[PDB]
Amino acid sequence: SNDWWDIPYPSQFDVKSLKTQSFISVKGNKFIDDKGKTFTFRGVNIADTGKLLSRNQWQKSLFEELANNWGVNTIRLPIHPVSWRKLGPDVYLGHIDEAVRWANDLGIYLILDWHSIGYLPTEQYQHPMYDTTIKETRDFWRRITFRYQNVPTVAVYELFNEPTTMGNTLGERNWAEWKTLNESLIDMIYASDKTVIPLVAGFNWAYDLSPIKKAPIEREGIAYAAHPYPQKAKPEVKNDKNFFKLWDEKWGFAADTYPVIATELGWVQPDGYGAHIPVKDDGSYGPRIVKYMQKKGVSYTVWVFDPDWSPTMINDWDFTPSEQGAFFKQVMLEAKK
Amino acid sequence: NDWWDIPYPSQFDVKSLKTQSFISVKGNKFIDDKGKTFTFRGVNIADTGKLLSRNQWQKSLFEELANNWGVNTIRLPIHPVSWRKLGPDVYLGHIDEAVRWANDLGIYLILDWHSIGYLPTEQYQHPMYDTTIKETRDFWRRITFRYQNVPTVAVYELFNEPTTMGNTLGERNWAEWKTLNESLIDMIYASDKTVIPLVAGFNWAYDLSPIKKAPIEREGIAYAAHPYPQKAKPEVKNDKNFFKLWDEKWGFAADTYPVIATELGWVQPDGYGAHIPVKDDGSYGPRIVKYMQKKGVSYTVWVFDPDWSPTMINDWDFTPSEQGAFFKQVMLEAKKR
Amino acid sequence: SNDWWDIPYPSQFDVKSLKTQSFISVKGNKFIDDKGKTFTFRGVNIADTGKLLSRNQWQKSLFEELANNWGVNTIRLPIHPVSWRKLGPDVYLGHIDEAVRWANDLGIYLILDWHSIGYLPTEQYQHPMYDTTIKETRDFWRRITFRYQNVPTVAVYELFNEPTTMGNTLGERNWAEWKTLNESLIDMIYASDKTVIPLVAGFNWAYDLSPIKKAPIEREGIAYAAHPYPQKAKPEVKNDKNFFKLWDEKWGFAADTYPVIATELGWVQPDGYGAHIPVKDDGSYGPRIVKYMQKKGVSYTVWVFDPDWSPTMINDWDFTPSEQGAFFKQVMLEAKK
Ligand SMILES: [Cl-]
Ligand SMILES: [Cl-]
Ligand SMILES: [Cl-]
Ligand SMILES: [Cl-]
Ligand SMILES: [Cl-]
Ligand SMILES: [Cl-]
Ligand SMILES: [Cl-]
Ligand SMILES: [Cl-]
Ligand SMILES: [Cl-]
Ligand SMILES: [Mg+2]
Ligand SMILES: [Mg+2]
Ligand SMILES: [Mg+2]
Repeated sequence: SNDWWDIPYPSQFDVKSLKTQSFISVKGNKFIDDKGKTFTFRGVNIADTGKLLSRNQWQKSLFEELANNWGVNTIRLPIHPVSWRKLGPDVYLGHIDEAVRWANDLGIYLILDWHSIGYLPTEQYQHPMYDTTIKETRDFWRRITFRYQNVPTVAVYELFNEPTTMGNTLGERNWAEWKTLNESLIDMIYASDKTVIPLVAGFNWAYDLSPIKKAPIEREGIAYAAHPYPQKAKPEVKNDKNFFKLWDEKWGFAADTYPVIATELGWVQPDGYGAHIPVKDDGSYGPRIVKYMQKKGVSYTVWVFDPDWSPTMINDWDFTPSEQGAFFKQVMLEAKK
Repeated sequence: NDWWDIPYPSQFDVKSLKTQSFISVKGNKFIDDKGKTFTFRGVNIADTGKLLSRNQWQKSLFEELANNWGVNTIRLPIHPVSWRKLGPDVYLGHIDEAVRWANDLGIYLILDWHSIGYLPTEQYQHPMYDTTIKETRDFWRRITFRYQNVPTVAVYELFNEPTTMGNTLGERNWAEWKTLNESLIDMIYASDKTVIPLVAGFNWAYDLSPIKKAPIEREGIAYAAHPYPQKAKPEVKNDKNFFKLWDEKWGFAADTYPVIATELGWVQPDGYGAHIPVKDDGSYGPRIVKYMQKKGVSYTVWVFDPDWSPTMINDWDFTPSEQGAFFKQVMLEAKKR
Repeated sequence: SNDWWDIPYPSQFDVKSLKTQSFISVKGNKFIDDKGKTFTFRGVNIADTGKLLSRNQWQKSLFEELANNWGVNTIRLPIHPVSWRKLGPDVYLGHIDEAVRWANDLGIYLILDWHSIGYLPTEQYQHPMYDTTIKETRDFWRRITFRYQNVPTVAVYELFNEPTTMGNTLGERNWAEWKTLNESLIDMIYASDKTVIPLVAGFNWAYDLSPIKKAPIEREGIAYAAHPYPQKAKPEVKNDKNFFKLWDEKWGFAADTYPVIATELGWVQPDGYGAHIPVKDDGSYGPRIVKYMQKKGVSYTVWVFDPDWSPTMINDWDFTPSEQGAFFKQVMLEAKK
C-alpha cells in the first residue's frame, strides 16, 4: 500500500459475465440495434450511486421495479464529480459494475452521465457538487472507456451533463472552444472503444443545440442531448404550436439529422414538492413534450426516479407515483407494449 | 456527508449598510456618485487570518485608521494560502465584518487577490501566494456575487504583483497577461458592472509601459502601480531623475487612466525588516508624495502592521514608525482641504 | 507552524561541500568536459529514492559499488511524481543532496529524470505513479534548477521520461504542442542556470525522435533522449543491418546533429524475470545495441540496477549480476579502461 510501485494496473469488466444483449449504434439520424431494428431509449434517471448507497437503496430491486413495472428500457446514471471523489474511482467503478450486471440481466441499457453543470473550459460551475477539471473529466472518460470496452449494456457516454456559463458569469461561452473540447474527449474514447455512443450537449443548460446547424461536432456515430424542461421556452401564448416552433428552433431540428436523447425532462406543479424554475408547469407540458418527441422519434430519460431530488417521479421508496411519475409510467408502459 | 444538501451561496445584505457613495471611473479620474473627483488615500493592513490569529481583527483597527490617520481607504491583501486555510465561507464572513466597519466609518475597501508571480504558468514567488487560474477565477466569481451593489467595496485588484522573477517562473508575455485580465474583467462585469477592476503590469506591478501600445480593452478600469524606492535606479538620486524614470514606467498611465499606487513605502537600510526594494534614507517620502500629488494618483501605503515590513507602526498601540509618522501627517493634511 | 507568512524561502545546495569536478556541456553533436575532451555518459538507472529508502538501500555504498566495480560514470535517478509527493519536495530534495555528495566524491555524474510516462499536455498518464500536471512539472524544474545551480555533478535535466499517448487513448499526440512545452521548460531552466543540459524526448515512449528532423527544439545546448529497447523496432529478418536501418530512421539519425543519451535500454529473456514487451530478447540485442551506439558515439544508462524492477541488472542486493547485468558490466569496465 505504501509500495506505490506495486499498485496494480487496472482491469476491464468481464464481458463473459453478461448474458447476450444487442449493441445499440447510430445510423444516420436514428439509433438501431444490432438486428437492424430502430431503437428508442425510453426510461428514467435515478440518483447518484453514492446518494442511493447512503440510504441502502442501491440495489437490483430498484432496476427490477423500473424494468418490470414502469416500462423502461434505459436508466441514466448521473455520476456527480463530488461523489466520484468521495467514493473514489475504484469503489465507484465497482458499483457501476453492479449496475451493468443488473441492467444486463433485465435486458435494459445504461447512459453514463458525467453530471456537472457549468463551463468546463474555465473549470467554473453552478455548485461545488459539480466541481471538476478538464484533467479529471478526461481521466473519468479514460477509465470508463477502458473498463467497459465491448459491453453492450453501457450504451451512451454523456460527456458533460449541462453546459452553461450562467449569463457569462462562469466564463465567456464560446461554441468553437466547446466543440473542440468535446472532439478531444471523443478522440480519447474512440481510441479505446469505437462501439460506444458519445452524447454531446449545447449551451443554456443543454437546451440550445442551434450552434450545430453550422458547426456540428466533426465526428461520426454521436448523438446530441437536450434538456427541454417546461420553462426553457417562453412563448407569450402557451399552446402546442408555439412551443413546437420554439423547440424546433433550439433543439428539435437536430433530430432531422442526428439521433437526440432528451436526457432530462419533467415537471412539478408550481406549488408542488421542490418546485423551481425551469420545471414548474400545470401539467399540460406532459402530453405536449411526449407528442413532440413521438413525432420526431426522440429518445428520453425523465428526471428523476427519486423521492428527494425534484422534480420527483415517486413520493417515497415504495414507488408511490407523483403526478409526472404516473403520467410517464403510463406513457412508457404503452410504448413498450 | 450529504453533499446534495450543501446550500447555494447568499449575497451580502445591502440593507445592513448606511448610505454611501459609489466610486466610479470617468476618464483618467475616479469620481463619487455626486460627481466630485475622488482620490483613494489609505493603507494596507495584513491578511485577515494573520490579524485574527493575534486577536487584532476588530472594528477598533478601522476606527484608529479613519479617526486618527486620515484614511479613506483600506486595502485587504487576501493571501491565497489564507483563503484556503480559513476556507472561502469563513473568510467571506470576515470580509463581511470589514464591509460593515468600513461603511459605518464612511471609508472604502480595495479587495486584493494577493499573489506574487506569473498566473499564466501558475508559478509563484512563495507558497503563501500559490494559486491557479481556476482558483483565481473562483475567488472573483464568489466575491463579485457576494458584494453585488455594495458601494463600500470599491476596487477589485485582480492579481497583486505580476512577475516572472527574471523569467524563472515563465516567459513574461504581455498579450497573454492582457487576455487573462480581460477574461477576469468579463466574469466580473457579467455579475456586477459597478465595481472597478484594477490591473497590474510586470516587474512586481511596477511596469505599466506595455499599455502605451496594448492597453486592456475594457472600460471602467484603473491601473495599479507599486513604486517602491528602489524600483527606479537613477545614477544620480534627485527629484528630476526619479520623476523621469517613474514617468516612463508607470506615471504616464495617469494621463489617460486612473492609477492607484496600491503599495508604496520605505524603511531605513538598517531598519526593521529592511530588504530590496524598500530601502531608503527617507528622501523618497516627500518625493513620491509630490509626484503623486502632481499627477492626481491614488495610494495605499504598505503596511499598517507591526510585523510585516516596511511597517507604519512599531506595535499594536500604533506607535508610528518613520514612514508611518510621515504618511500619517500627509493623509491628515490631505483629508482637511 | 500555523504562521504561513514565516515559512522560509528556499536555499541553494552548498557548492563548497563538493570536491573539484568537471562540468559537462554540449558542443555540436557531442558532450564535452570542461577540459575540452569528448565525453560519453555511461552508466545505469537505479530505482526511485523512496523505493530504495523503504528497504534501507539508499546508501553511499550503492554508488561505491557502481563506480568501483561496474565501470559507471553516470547514474540516472528516476524521480517518480507519486514519490515526490509522498516524501514531499523538501525531504526528497534532501535525499537528492546526498546523491550529489556521493556522486561528487566518486567523480561520477547524475541525470535527474522527471520520471512520468504519458502525455503531459493533457495530463493523462500510463499509471497513477506517474501522475503529474504541467504546474507540478514546472515547479519541479523550478525547484531543482534553483537548488543545484553551479553544481557540476548534476549534469542533465531529463524533462519528461517517456512521452506517449498509448495509441491516442491519452490524448492526440501533437509534436508542435510537445515541442513548445519543452521549449517553455527549457526557458525557465536557462533563466536560472545556463550550465545544465536539458534532455528532450520524443513520442512512442521516448523512442521516436523523427519529428526533430524538421522541427527540433529551437534552443541551444540540449541533447535528446532515446529508449531503444529490443522490441521497439520490428524487422522481419533480425540482424545487425536491419535493426541499424530502423534505429537510424527513428532515433539514431539524431546523433549526427545533437548529442543523444539512451537513458533506458536493456533486455531480459522472454521466459526470464519480469519479462514483458518491449524488453524481451534472446540476448543478441546486447552486442548489437552496443556496437550501434559505439559507432555513433551515443551515451547510455542501462535500465535498471535494481533486483525488483525489470529488466534487472542484478538478482539481489549483494549485486549478483543478471544476464544483461553481466554483459553491460563487462562493456562498461572495458570502456572505462
Ligand atoms: Cl424497447
Ligand atoms: Cl450558457
Ligand atoms: Cl424558482
Ligand atoms: Cl516580470
Ligand atoms: Cl535585500
Ligand atoms: Cl476624502
Ligand atoms: Cl569517463
Ligand atoms: Cl505516442
Ligand atoms: Cl507482455
Ligand atoms: Mg458499450
Ligand atoms: Mg462595490
Ligand atoms: Mg549542474
